[PDB]
Amino acid sequence: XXXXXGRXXXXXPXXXXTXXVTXLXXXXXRXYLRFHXXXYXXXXXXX
Amino acid sequence: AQQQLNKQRQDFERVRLRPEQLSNIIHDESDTISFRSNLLKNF
Repeated sequence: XXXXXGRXXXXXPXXXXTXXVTXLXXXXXRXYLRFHXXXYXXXXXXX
Repeated sequence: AQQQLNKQRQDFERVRLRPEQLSNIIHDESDTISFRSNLLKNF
């Protein structure tokens, strides 16, 4: 019906500023250290 | 055997750093100062 010259345009529904736009194509119209290895009792203990 | 050195250090320091108490700790003045008696005397 609406198809024009081999083009299948059929599958279409047919029934501030106020600009006007064209329809169908819109455009303007833990762990804490332990004592060892912490450097005491490694220089100490006079007993 | 680094744990044995640590146990020895603990035994030594528990004796060295132990605080005296209710004994020869005897205090000077400015410690045994009664504020109440001075206030009464001045009154």
